[PDB]
Formats: sequence, structure tokens, C-alpha cells
Amino acid sequence: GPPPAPPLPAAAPGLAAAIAGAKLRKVS
Amino acid sequence: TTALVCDNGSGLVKAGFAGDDAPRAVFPSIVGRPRHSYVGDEAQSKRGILTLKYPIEHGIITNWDDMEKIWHHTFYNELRVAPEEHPTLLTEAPLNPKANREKMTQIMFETFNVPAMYVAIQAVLSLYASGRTTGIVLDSGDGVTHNVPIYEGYALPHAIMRLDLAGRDLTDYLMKILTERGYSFVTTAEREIVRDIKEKLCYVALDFENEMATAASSSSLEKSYELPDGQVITIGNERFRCPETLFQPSFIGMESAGIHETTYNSIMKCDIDIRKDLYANNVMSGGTTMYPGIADRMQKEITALAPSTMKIKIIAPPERKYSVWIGGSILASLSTFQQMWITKQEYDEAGPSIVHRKCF
Amino acid sequence: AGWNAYIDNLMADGTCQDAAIVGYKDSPSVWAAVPGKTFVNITPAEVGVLVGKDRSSFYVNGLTLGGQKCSVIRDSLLQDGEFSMDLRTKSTGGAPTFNVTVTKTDKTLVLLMGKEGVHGGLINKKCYEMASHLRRSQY
Ligand SMILES: Nc1ncnc2c1ncn2[C@@H]1O[C@H](COP(=O)(O)OP(=O)(O)OP(=O)(O)O)[C@@H](O)[C@H]1O
Ligand SMILES: [Ca+2]
Repeated sequence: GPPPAPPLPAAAPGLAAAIAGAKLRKVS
Repeated sequence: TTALVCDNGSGLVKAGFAGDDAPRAVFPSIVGRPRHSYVGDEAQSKRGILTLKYPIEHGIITNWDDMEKIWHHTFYNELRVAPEEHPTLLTEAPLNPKANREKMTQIMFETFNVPAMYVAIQAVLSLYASGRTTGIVLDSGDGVTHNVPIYEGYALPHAIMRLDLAGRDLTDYLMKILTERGYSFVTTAEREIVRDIKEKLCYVALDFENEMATAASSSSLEKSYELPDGQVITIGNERFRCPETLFQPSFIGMESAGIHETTYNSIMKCDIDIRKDLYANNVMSGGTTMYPGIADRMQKEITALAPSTMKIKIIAPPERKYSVWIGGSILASLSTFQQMWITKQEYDEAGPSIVHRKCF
Repeated sequence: AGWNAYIDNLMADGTCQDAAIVGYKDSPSVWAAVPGKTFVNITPAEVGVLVGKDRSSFYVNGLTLGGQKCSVIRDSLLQDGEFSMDLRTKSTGGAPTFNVTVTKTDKTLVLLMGKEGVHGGLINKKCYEMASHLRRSQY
């Protein structure tokens, strides 16, 4: 069985669809 | 506020603002010192009197003091921005060493005081510019050629392939074979003429052997190139022998695989389940993929290695000389990217090694 | 307190859909995992591939975690200064896929799977910080 745990520290449409919809603007 | 995108190439820096359709600045990756600093165009113009340094060799930053001069010039002189006001996307070569990634990160946060930064693989940005998140990119520039397979925006380092020649080598080879023809190119200005001939008049033959066989009798092959001063250079079979070297590196004496074989070898190193998607999303990027005929030849050669791909077209975007930069402009303009930046707070807490965790 | 508290910590910021602590020394077994998800079903054979001497065959068509097919993106799992591997799941039919990081401590593997759209960098950073804590704790 597991040993005891030490204490913790105390301190949809997808990416291609976003790319397609990025409307780049002329310079400028 | 507006993010910056800086694509650091062996030959050319492309820099500008995320969300723009083109880089605002494109200039040579050179720093010149006297000799007994100038950067970019002005170093070029004064090249005879300076020691010129190319801080990026085959895609890798090798001279950090001079690279810092290039970046300072990019921000202060070309873009005219205060880098402390702008999150900054930088590009890197495939397989860029860990210690180099860390130094770029340190310099951005400590020297330029950027509020946030990210480092993206150049080929991944070209894939995004083409509209895709999975595919394989042939990126061939001035100093380096790579094949980079990518799954959902993540490059797959185990499968990255390198061809040990690129555009500079092709310029040198065209100069050699035009010299054999009978011309002489002794000065720097004369070399730049050869590079322009390469960019204007060279092409990839679909059937190289037949093109050589029929060259002497062709009525369409020979082309002339007239300089503003009226000098004329005529070129014949050198038009297609030059870029043939990408498929046959033996033309410049090397035993290396050509670009069709590196592409096939790279895909074969990837998961069986993604290979068909890689073949169907095989994207050309970089200046050295601009030769007319390159996609048709790649298709022919890939079909011989992988017959299942007979009907599959190579993707050769019209904007591929600048697709790395454009993909970076798209990426850094998206809301999905807000989470991706390394913030100053993250850097203060973790130090430069944070780039290993966050940027892949 | 036990290992379930570790799963709560890893899940607290809302970026991950699954998390596990798996022993590979002393007690080889799943010490804690998110109930009803994927990592709870990790097998000893799958742990064997993660930590095994063959670092090449998992590029033929991947590896599995709880039966979920994944592709290896970066493998530095057996390197003492890095101790991490990044993967992304594989699907059929264009169903969503997810980034995964595995890190290796003295006794454990820590596994994390992002929610849809969560970047692999965020998942790697969180897994690496947890493994760093465990290693500092002699685990
Ligand atoms: N139309 C063209 N036909 C053939 N070669 C071209 C064309 N346009 C540019 N090149 C070549 O492309 C190279 C520059 O490409 P690019 O800007 O992609 O490289 P870079 O980013 O500076 O370098 P690298 O990517 O190798 O670090 C030069 O060798 C140049 O001569
Ligand atoms: Ca480049």
C-alpha cells in the first residue's frame, strides 16, 4: 500500500477556427 | 495593448505588430563594427568598411552581444516601440538548444524589460498561417532546411529532419555553374546579381533527365537578364540545375538525402495514426521553396516513395516567404494565446528555464 | 492527510480534467487519481513503457495511459534534471484531444491532463512544479 504522503506546498470550434477568423489588418 | 512579432532568420529579420497582415520591417540579419555599430540596411550599405557579423547561423543565435544589437535596433529604430510596453513573440529554429532558449528569455526579460514573452518554432507558425494545426512543414531559408512534423500545434522533435543546404548554398552553386559557362562574379555586388537571377529565372524541372536531354534544342529554355547598366547575362540549363540540388544534394558534392526523402523519412518517424494527415497537409515555407515547379516535383517524388499519396497535393501558400511572421501575427492576436505567454511574474519565480516548461 | 489531497491541489485551478500520483518504486500502484476518469485505470504495463529502457518504440504509434492512446511530443522522463514527458491524446472522428504531462520523482510518476484548449505549457509547468515539490520532500 502507498506510503504516507508528505505535506503539500504551503506557499469547442478549435484552434483552426480561431486562426481562420483572425482578420489581419493592412499596414498601417 | 499590442504584441510584437519578431522572426529572427539567418539572412533576414522580419518584425512587426500582431494583428498586421505583413511585417513592418524586413532587413538583413547583420551587425557591422568598425574595424579599426551599424545594423541591417545601414551595415549593408557600408559593408566595405566594417567587420560584418551574422549573429544567426543556420537558424541558431551564436553571437549574443550582436543579437542584442539586432533586437535593440528592431525595437528602437525599425518598429519605434518601447519593448517594456509590449508582450513579445520571438521565433526559433527547430531543435534550438535549451541553453539558447534560456538566453533569449533572460535577455528579453532582463535587458529589454518585456512584460511577457513567448518563443515559437518557425515551422509551426508557417503551419498556422496556412490555416492548419496538424501537418508537416518543409522550411527552407537561407541558412537551414528542416522538415518539421506537427501534431495540433506541437512540433515533434524526434521526427525533425535537416537537409544540410539551403538558399545561400544554392546561390553559390549557381555562381559556380555560371562561372563554368564563362561569366565571372568576383565582387559582393556581382554575387547579389547571381542571387537575383536565382530568384527570377530558376525553376524545378519535373523530369530533370529529360530537361537536360532536350535543353540544347529547346526554344523556350534560354533566358536573358539585363542589368540597369546594360550588362546582359544569359542562362540556359543552369535555370533548373540550380534548384535540382534540393532533390539531388550530390550536385554540390554531398551524399545527403534530398528534400523528398527527408520529408518521407520525417513522416515515417511519426505515429502510424498521424501519417496520412501529415501527407495531406504537407506545407512549403521559406524563400527557398519559392521556385516554380517545386510542388509538382515534390508530389512526383513523394508518390514514388509513398504510392498511397498519388492524388495528394502539396500545399504551397502564396505568402510563404513571410508565412513564419504572418503565423506569429495570427497567433499572438488570438485570445487562446493569453494563457500561453510567459509573464514577468513567471520568470521572476522560475528564472530562464521557465521557457522549457511553457514553450513547445 | 494523504494522496487524495494531492489530486485536489492539482485540480484546484480548473486547468486539468485528470490527475494521478502513481508509485513506480516501493508500492507500484495508483496512489491517487481523479475518480471516474482515465488515469485511475493506468496499468503496470503502461507504467513499464513510461519508465522503460526503450525510448524509441513509443514513436511507432504511441503509448497508452488507462487505455487512452497518446502521442509522445517530448521525452525527457529519464533525464535527472528534467524528468518530464509531454504527450497529446489521440482520437477518432475529430473528437477533441488533450495535452498530458508526466513527471518522475524519486518514487512516483505525476500525471496531468488538461481540459480542452488548455495549452501544453501550462500543464507541463504545473506537473513540473509538483514533481519538484515531491522531490524536495524525498518522494
Ligand atoms: N523567389 C525565390 N526563389 C528562390 N529563392 C528565393 C526566392 N526568394 C528568396 N529566396 C531565397 O530565400 C532565402 C531567404 O529565405 P528566408 O527569408 O526564408 O530565410 P531566413 O529566415 O533569413 O533564413 P533561415 O530560415 O535559413 O534562418 C535566400 O537564400 C533567398 O535567395
Ligand atoms: Ca526562417
